[PDB]
Amino acid sequence: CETAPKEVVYVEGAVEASLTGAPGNPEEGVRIMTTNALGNCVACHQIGALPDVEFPGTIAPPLDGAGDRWTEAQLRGIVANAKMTFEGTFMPAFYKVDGFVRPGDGFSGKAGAEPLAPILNAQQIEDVVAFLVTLKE
Amino acid sequence: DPVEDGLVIETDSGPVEIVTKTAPPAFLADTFDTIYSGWHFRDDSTRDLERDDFDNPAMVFVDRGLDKWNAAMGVNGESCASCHQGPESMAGLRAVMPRVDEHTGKLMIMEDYVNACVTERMGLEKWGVTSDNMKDMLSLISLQSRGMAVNVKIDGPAAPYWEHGKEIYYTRYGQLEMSCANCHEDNAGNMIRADHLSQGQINGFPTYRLKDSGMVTAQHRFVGCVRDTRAETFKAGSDDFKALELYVASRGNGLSVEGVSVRH
Ligand code: HEC
Ligand code: HEC
Ligand code: HEC
Ligand SMILES: [Zn+2]
Ligand SMILES: [Zn+2]
Ligand SMILES: [Zn+2]
Ligand SMILES: [Zn+2]
Repeated sequence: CETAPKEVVYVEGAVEASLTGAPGNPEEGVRIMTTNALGNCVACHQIGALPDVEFPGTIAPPLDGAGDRWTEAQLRGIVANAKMTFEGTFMPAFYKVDGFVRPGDGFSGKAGAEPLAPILNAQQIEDVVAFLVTLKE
Repeated sequence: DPVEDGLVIETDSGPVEIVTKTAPPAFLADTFDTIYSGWHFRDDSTRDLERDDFDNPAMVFVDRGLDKWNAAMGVNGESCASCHQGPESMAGLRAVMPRVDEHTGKLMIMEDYVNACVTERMGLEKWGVTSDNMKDMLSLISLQSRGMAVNVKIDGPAAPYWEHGKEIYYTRYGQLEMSCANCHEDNAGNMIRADHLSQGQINGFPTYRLKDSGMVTAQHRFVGCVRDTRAETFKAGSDDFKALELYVASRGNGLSVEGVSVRH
C-alpha cells in the first residue's frame, strides 16, 4: 500500500493516483519542506507563507501560489520527479532510486547500491503536496 | 550577484594588485560575459580578510610552510632549501599549474611535484595530499606567483587531460543529479540557502576556510563537492581529479593568482 518509485505513472509529468492511499498532512509537509535532510525545498525556493525560515534560496521562484498554478496531480509529479515536467531541471527528484551516475550512500561519499532509498518516502511526498495545494492567492 | 569592489593587498613589500574580474578565456566566451574570483561573492568582512597580509589568517600557514621549507627533515638532513635555496625559486609555477611536465610528459598537480622531491630526494614516505605538511607547502609555493595571471595551457599534450576534466565538470553526479556547472555556471550569483554561489574558481587556492579554521586544497574541495550531490566521490589526487583541477584552473585563466585566499 505504496506505489513504489519505479511503478509511478507520469502523464505529462502528472501523477493522478496517491502514492500511499492516505491523505497528506500539510503541517508535516511544512516540516519536510524546511528540514535540510528531507525536502530542503527552501535551499532553492522562498516560501513567503513561512516567514520564520531563514536564508531561503533564490535558485527558483517562490512557492507561494503553486496551489493555483498546478493541480494536486501535477504537484505530486513535480515533487516525486520534477524532471518529468521540466526536462533537465536542476530540481532533484525526491522519489527516484536509480539511473544515477556514481550513486552514493547518503553523504558518505561511498558507493550506494541501486536501488537507493528515495530522498523522501511516499507519505512524505503526499504530505508536501497537501501543503502545496494550500498555497493559493 | 557579484559585488562591485577591487582587491589590492597590503604586504611587506608594497601593494599587490589582484585581478578579480576579467574577460573569460576564449573557450568560455559564450558562457560568461565575465569571470570573477570567489572573493567577489563574499561579504565585506570576509573580503577584508584578504586585503592585507597582517589580517589574512592563511599567512600563518604560509610562514609555517617556510619553516618546513628550511627544515632538515630528510633522512640525511636534506631540506627544500638545500637544493632550491629561497622559495622564490618557485616563482611563476603556481600560475601555470596544473601542467604536463616538460621532461616526463606526466600531468602534475602541485602535490605531485612536492611528493616527487619528498620521496625521491629526501628519502621520506610520501606526504598525505591533504596533510598539514602538504597544505602549508602549497601555500608557500602559491605565494611565489601572487599577482601573476593564471595561465594554464589547455592545448597540445594537455588537451586530452583537459577534455577528461571538462566531461567531469558537466557530469550530473549522485542521487541529486548535479554537476559543477549546474551550481557554478547556471546559478552563479544566486543564493543556495545561506551560500552565495560563485563561479567555483580555484585561482585563490590554497584557501583558508573560516568554517574550518584551516587551509584547504582544490583537491579536497572537489572531494566534498561531488560527495554532496549524494554520490560516490573521487580520491584527492586521483587521475580524474588531477584532470578536473587542470580544467577548472583554466576556467579562471586571466584572473590573478591570489596566493592564499580567504573564504567561508
Ligand atoms: C522540496 C520538496 C521542493 C518542492 C516541494 C519544490 N521544489 Fe523545486 N524547482 C527548482 C527549479 C530550478 C524549478 C523550475 C523548473 C525549471 O524550469 O527548471 C523548480 C520548480 C518547482 C515547482 C514548480 C514551479 C512553481 O513554483 O510553480 C514546484 C511546485 C517546486 N519546484 C516545488 C529547484 C529546486 C531545488 C534546487 C536544487 C530544490 C532543492 C527544490 N526545487 C525543491 C523543491
Ligand atoms: C622539500 C620538501 C622540497 C620541495 C617542496 C620541492 N623540492 Fe625539489 N626539485 C629538485 C630537482 C632536481 C627538480 C627537477 C627540476 C627540473 O625539472 O628541471 C625539482 C623540482 C621541484 C618542483 C617542480 C619544479 C618545476 O619547475 O617543475 C617543486 C615544486 C619542488 N621541487 C619542490 C631537487 C630537489 C632536492 C635535491 C636533492 C631537494 C632536497 C628538493 N628538491 C626538495 C624539495
Ligand atoms: C563539481 C565537481 C564542482 C566543483 C569542481 C566545484 N563545485 Fe562547488 N560550491 C557550492 C557552494 C554553495 C560553494 C561555496 C560558495 C562559493 O564560493 O561558490 C562552492 C564552492 C566551491 C569552490 C570554492 C570557490 C572559492 O572561490 O573558494 C570551488 C573551487 C568549487 N565549489 C568547485 C555548491 C556546489 C554545488 C551545489 C549543489 C555543486 C553541484 C557544486 N558546488 C559542484 C562543484
Ligand atoms: Zn589590516
Ligand atoms: Zn622549475
Ligand atoms: Zn626542468
Ligand atoms: Zn577518468
